[PDB]
Amino acid sequence: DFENWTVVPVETIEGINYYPNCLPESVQRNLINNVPKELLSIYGSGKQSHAYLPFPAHINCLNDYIPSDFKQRLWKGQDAEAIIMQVYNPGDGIIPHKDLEMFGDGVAIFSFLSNTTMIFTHPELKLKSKIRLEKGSLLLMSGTARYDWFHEIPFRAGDWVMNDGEEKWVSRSQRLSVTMRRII
Ligand SMILES: O=C(O)CCC(=O)C(=O)O
Ligand SMILES: [Fe+3]
Repeated sequence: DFENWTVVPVETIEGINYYPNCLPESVQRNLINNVPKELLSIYGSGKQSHAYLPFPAHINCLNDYIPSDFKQRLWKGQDAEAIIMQVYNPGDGIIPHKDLEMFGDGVAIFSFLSNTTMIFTHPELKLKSKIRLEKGSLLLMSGTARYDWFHEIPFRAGDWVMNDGEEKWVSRSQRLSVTMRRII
């Protein structure tokens, strides 16, 4: 598949900003301790959970780790209004998509528990790009990244990851994302 396509660096995609080790461990633990225990079930397919403001502190504090320059530029200096928490047990993913127009520009994703791989697709350009979303990271998607490209998480139970010159198949563990957006 995709023999007509090129894989380019994620840096070539305007409006993708990635911040490894954005959340202190203390913040990650406080959030995870405070999610309903049913949400983190290891069995079958990961569950999801919509939350609407006012958010409790263990969520709401995530607003503080979204860079101010992003919120000013796109969110009117304000904080997130809609939040979705999604669990991914090994083998879970999401098909390529662009986020719904009801949200307008600037999407923040916080990652918890374990690492995964997200793939960006531009069918008109015939390009792919990939980013490793690590535990504790923040991904901001806006502009070209958010309107021009699709994103997905492949449905599989590991990812090939290149590190220190070697490539290994890193098994997936349970992963939780928190996606923070505004309604336009
Ligand atoms: O959970 C993720 O990392 C991606 C979620 C997503 O793409 C979405 O909420 O539209
Ligand atoms: Fe999305």
